[PDB]
Amino acid sequence: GSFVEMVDNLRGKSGQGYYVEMTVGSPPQTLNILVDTGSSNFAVGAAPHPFLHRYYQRQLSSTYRDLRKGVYVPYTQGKWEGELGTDLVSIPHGPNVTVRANIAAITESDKFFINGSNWEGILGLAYAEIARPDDSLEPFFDSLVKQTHVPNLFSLQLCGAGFPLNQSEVLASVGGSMIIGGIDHSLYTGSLWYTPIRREWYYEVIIVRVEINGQDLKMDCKEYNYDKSIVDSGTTNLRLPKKVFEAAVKSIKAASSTEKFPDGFWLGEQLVCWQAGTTPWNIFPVISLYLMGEVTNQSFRITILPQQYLRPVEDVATSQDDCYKFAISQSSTGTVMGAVIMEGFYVVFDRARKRIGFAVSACHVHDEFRTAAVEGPFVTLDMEDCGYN
Amino acid sequence: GSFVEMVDNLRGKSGQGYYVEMTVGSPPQTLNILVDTGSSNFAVGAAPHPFLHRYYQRQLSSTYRDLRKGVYVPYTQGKWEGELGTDLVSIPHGPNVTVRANIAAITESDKFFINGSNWEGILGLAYAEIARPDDSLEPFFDSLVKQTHVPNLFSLQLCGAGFPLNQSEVLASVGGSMIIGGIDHSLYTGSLWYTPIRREWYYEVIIVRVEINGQDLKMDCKEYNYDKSIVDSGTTNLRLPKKVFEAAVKSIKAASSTEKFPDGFWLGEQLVCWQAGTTPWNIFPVISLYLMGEVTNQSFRITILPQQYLRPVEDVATSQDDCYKFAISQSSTGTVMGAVIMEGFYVVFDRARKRIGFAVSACHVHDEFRTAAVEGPFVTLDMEDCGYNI
Ligand SMILES: COc1cccc(-c2cccc([C@]3(C)CC(=O)N(C)C(N)=N3)c2)c1
Ligand SMILES: COc1cccc(-c2cccc([C@]3(C)CC(=O)N(C)C(N)=N3)c2)c1
Repeated sequence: GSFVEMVDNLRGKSGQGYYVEMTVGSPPQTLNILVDTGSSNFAVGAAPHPFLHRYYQRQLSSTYRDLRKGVYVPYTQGKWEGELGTDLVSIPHGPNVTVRANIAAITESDKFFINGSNWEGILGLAYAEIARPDDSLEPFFDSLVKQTHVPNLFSLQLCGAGFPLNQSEVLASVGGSMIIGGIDHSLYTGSLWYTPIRREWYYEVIIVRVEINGQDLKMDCKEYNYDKSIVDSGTTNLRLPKKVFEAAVKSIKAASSTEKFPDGFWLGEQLVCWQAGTTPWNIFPVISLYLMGEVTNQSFRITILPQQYLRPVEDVATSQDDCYKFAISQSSTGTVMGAVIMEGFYVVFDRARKRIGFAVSACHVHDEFRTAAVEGPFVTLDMEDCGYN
Repeated sequence: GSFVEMVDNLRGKSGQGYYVEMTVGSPPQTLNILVDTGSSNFAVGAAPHPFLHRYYQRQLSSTYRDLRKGVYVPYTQGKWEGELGTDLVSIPHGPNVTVRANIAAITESDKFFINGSNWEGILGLAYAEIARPDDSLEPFFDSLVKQTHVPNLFSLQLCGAGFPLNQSEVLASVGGSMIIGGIDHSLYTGSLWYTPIRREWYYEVIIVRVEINGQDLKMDCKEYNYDKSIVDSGTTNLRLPKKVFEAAVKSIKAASSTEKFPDGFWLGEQLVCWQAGTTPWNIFPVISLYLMGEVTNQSFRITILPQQYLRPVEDVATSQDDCYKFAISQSSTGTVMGAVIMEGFYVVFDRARKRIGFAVSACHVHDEFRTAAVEGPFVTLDMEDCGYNI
């Protein structure tokens, strides 16, 4: 019920990613690696890059094995490309094991590495179905479970500070915990509620109802999951399908109407600032996402505060004002429950029982009047119909 | 053909430079001078060097004037040092005028002069902003325009042979034309299309779209001009910013995938050879660069063939094979539309109207199936956003 060695093993923030220390090769080469539930490749910088101060040097590892195969991962105006191989991998603040795992050695990239993120690679924690070049490239977690006795589960506690962390602060601050092979009860309060993993590719889930300050968004529930809904620690925002996004922004604007904000704010592009300590949290609504339960015709809900969906950012003038960006944005690839949502909760990726658990996080940001919540059950019918085909 | 006295006044090739004959001093001293749109100094060898068979002898010129100032010019590879002065300068196959111009007399150099290039100096045709030591040293063309009635424009037709030229052939062959003060209609076909000169320092332009065999490279257009894009007759290759180069090479490899080439070829280091006459031009893609037009929201494109981007080179075994080097390479200083690109086109440097014109060259190398092209217009929005800002 406690995994002391793994508690507080994460660093980072929602805007740039949460990462864990890993070692690759013999002798071990230490790297900081993005914890990414939204992808399935273990890919590390393996050549000089202006944003990297270290990278994987294959020629210095006696245990390096060349798979003699390339891998190309393009995004919309950007990419990563590399060379496949295998090597011995360990997680210093993880299970006391060493695994032989696939590694994509990144040789070229465009708009991939982030200046000041402090990470040099990515740990794709999702399933083989979405691994590149194809599903035959076993993901890291699959190798870890196959080669050791580590239980087939991991849990994430991502801790948003609630205020901007400068360069030195973010390197010194504890950003959360990745518990590998278990659940640590000190990381959450209340009960854990589980939603089924719909299909094993991304960590896909089904949203059955959406509320803004208890008011039903009242859309056909298939809209909420068009074309899928996923839990992604590697996405900053809560991202919503176009139609859902438009309806949600209209409702959030209506609820917060006592103050008017420029359109650039609602586009997640420009910041909004208030005098130190005067952020008007109470004018912004809570957002409730109802998820399919494990029991027939039953759902539960997770409730998010503006302390989660308003992302703290430093002002251009580095003033004493408290500034934020709107961390809800449009998607054309379905709902994405990103880092800003995960920061409210302790999230259990129970691969063994094909389900994801949510509980209120012991590190979520709130105020004296409202708290994030995980509650249930609720009677909900035809929930399978909310899934898109 | 309105400028017969200037037509065919160039010699040289893309690998070593195109040069024009000039005279300096009184009595005139003849020198061959690199035509360089990528720099702004008129600099000539003025002391013995192993690769020079002649140089400027200031002590023999009655019109020489010493400016009593030194100049130090380092490049990526190579550098030179000189002594500044002025003298009377003429272009025998040029306008029939004589002008007093600044001259940097090169007294010391390292990896600057090229063995067998046949040129003894450089004619920097770009703007004062990039002149050395600073912008107060008036460039040659500025002096020419100020002192005479020559219109503020020049045009270049660089003629690539399409095959290697030995030492004897390169000296006897016509390498192209530099028309000073005008546009000669015999040097091009079709229409001239103009792109704005973004800023007067280098001949800076803005590329708004890139295609490989009609397939959009699909990069943010700012990437194509990061940190600038220039037209440089003094650069051999088409040079592209790192990310653009990586994307272009991947696409060129994919288009030419029926034949595999070693990594050294794509690095522009090693040659590739085919049996005489069998170069598989058709497997290589055409490359289109769209440039900002003179009209709002309008662009045009220039299309080049592998006959431009594959530079003919003599085989190591001087065999009968047709050999080439890949003449596209990476840059950390922005896009450079070098000589191999300019060989496809007649290029008008319209300084008076702050614009550069392109038209299909009457001397471009092609095959029976494809030709280089200059076409337009194309509707293109937010082109100003393609320009880079520090
Ligand atoms: C909160 O997590 C992040 C914050 C900023 C950037 C990234 C990030 C950077 C580069 C690649 C990824 C990626 C592999 C690809 C991607 O687009 N997503 C959404 C993802 N989950 N992982 C993330 C993660
Ligand atoms: C096609 O033009 C050339 C081919 C080979 C070499 C040169 C050349 C040699 C020495 C200096 C220059 C220079 C003055 C400096 C430079 O690096 N570039 C790119 C330039 N435009 N002119 C060119 C020109």
